Amino acid sequence: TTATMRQRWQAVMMNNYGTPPIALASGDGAVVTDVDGRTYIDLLGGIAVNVLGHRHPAVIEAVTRQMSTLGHTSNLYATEPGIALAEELVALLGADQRTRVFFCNSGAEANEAAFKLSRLTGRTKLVAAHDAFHGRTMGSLALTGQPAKQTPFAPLPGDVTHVGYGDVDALAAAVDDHTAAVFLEPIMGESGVVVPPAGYLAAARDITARRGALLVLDEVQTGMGRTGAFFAHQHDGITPDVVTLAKGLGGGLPIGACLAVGPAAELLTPGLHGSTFGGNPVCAAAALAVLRVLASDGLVRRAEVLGKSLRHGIEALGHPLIDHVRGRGLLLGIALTAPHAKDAEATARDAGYLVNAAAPDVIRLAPPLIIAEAQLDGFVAALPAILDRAV
Amino acid sequence: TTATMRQRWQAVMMNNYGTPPIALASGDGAVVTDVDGRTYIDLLGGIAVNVLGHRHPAVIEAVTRQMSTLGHTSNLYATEPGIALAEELVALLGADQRTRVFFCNSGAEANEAAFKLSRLTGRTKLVAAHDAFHGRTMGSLALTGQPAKQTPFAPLPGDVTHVGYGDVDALAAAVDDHTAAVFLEPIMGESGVVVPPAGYLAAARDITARRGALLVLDEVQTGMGRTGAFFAHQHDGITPDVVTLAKGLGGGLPIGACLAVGPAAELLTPGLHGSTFGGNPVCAAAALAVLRVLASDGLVRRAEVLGKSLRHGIEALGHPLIDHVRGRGLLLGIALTAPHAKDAEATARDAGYLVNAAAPDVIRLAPPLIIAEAQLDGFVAALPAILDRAV
Ligand SMILES: O=C(O)c1cc2ccccc2cc1O
Ligand SMILES: O=C(O)c1cc2ccccc2cc1O
Repeated sequence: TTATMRQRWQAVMMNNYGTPPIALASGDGAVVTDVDGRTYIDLLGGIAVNVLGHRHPAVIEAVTRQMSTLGHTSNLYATEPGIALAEELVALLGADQRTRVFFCNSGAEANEAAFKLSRLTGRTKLVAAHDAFHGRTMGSLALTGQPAKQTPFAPLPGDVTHVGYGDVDALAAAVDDHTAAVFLEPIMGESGVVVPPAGYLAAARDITARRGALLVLDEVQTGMGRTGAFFAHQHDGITPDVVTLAKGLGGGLPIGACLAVGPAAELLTPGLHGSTFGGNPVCAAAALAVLRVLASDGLVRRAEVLGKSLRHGIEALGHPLIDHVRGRGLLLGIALTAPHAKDAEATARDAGYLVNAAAPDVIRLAPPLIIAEAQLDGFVAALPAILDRAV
Repeated sequence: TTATMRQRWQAVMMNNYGTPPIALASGDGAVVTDVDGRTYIDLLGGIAVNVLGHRHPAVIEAVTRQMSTLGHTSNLYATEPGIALAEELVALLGADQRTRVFFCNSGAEANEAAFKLSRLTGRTKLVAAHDAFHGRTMGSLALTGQPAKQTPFAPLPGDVTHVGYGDVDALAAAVDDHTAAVFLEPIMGESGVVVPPAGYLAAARDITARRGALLVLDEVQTGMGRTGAFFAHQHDGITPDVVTLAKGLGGGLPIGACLAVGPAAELLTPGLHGSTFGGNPVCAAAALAVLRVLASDGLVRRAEVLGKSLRHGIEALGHPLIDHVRGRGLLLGIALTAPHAKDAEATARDAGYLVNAAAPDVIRLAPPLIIAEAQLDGFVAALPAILDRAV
């Protein structure tokens, strides 16, 4: 039962997450079932990870085949899946200069790799945005712009300056010839699906290039085609110096990547970085399968179409609790006129939908890219009652 | 072909590992096969990760079963495998106070969690050993005692003091009432399987206890039953405040853990730490299978028995290049009288064996716990010619 599972959790787990309110038993596609038999339509994807939902046959096949061929070896040895995955990610980025890949296990680790890259420029100053999220390890936590998550762990590694997200003048003023790198999410996810103004990413690219700073785009949450281009920054026609990926990269299997373009790709020399599990054949095979399905089923273009319709349906409700809808593709935020997002998360759960109160007044959606339009339509139809009950 | 695979590696991978000398295509048990069809007996286990070797049926079964049931959910939801794994790990530690578990993806992340735990004591000073290896992310790299690997990324998170490993009075002098934590490997793996003097870990436990500092034992490489006890520190009759695990924990699947005992288990409160993939059902299911097999097949005792026989066999060779063999169970270092370990790595490869030159004069072995006695016997018999060819 849910009570029994929660009691077991509380007896053994550290309390860094609190106690989960529901205990899940099974999942298939975009539908999960708790241990008491209740079903839920998953509009959150385990926080943007389950790009292909649960039990996707291509991921299952890839993992099973690879485990029956060759498992972990470490990077003392070259293995096919990681090399092929690196080739595919480089092709997807489409940079004009040579691009090189480092594999790791998580978004924090990918940003730690980028942090270490920035040190090799000879500069130690870094710029990120207030309310940005880049991970929880000591280096990535310094880049994260969330004082609540940071101050108990001070001092953090330096020297980071945080500026208002989307503020071109503030960014131009903070970046100078001592700035190693600027880290930006193309849409701030954890903060509440905060989309920057038109032209902001292009300004960031110009500012950084002019001052010799690396532009690092954290695509851990916005990548994997979620916004209707493989990398969200591709909507703005820029090429950053470094891109980080994780979350949906392995369709559920733990894997992250740091891609570096041009001179930044040559900064790491032998012995200067590594990760034991990085690039392992099983997780790389899963990620290769995810890329294959995204391509074969046209899921990147589909995410744009479904997200546009979803945004319009929510806006068409005219519900007084909804201030506006924001995001792109299948990363969407419902900004509320009053801080009832946590209550709306609960009432959505009662109605069988998994959503996220990303901020007191923002409901975040990040559904599997395989979600059916009917499931999105059903959520839109359920939303007025969900919101009425929240207040 | 090896040349084509290595050329593909060099075209796309960052150069932080150099270029691997061989490309592996398949593995089964303790035997791996390269792309040219050559077989090698794996005495390194992918750097102590493949505790059950490749294609172990219990791991394959657990992973395939869980993938066909429920994949990643995130820790917004309670799920069975992670809870059960935490329960099993707490039982194996056998501490007398309540122990709590945090899951992550890697050894670096496990030590980052411990690093952040130590911040919550109210102190910022940390002590580790010269030549210790604790990971490559910014926080874990500050603990790692390798200036050549740390200097390029300075400044690192503070305030860390390094002391000579095994030196009781040096540790006592460095630990004071401002020390948050001492980090120690029970045997220094990366440095060359450096075993501390008898009583040293117990002295570290006493020194930290008297000064109010946490004792953090990094069992990422020494754990998983490799030394003949589940945790290597259990040979010494102490209970640390924090234990970190990774590498072999998932039999190859990426997973790490931070266990904290007593008051240290309560430091992390809701929202203060997390990892998206941490505790996911698939990797936790693999780890549970590893624990089941270690117990059912008596592999922890087997590691002690085979380790003793292996050490005795190598020493019985009376080879002039071998100074001594050190370590415990199936973590062994062959310490040489001259710096030919790197050459011996290549000549061992020529003879069909994968070993590691951990230091210029130390060959490290960490074979799967399922390795055949005859596979070890063949290595010992081949070792004289391997060393003669190396010189
Ligand atoms: O994790 C590491 O730091 C690492 C470094 C290497 C350095 C040279 C070759 C292989 C390596 C494999 C690793 O996992
Ligand atoms: O990685 C995190 O920081 C994280 C924090 C949580 C905090 C509360 C509940 C669930 C959470 C899940 C996460 O992955």
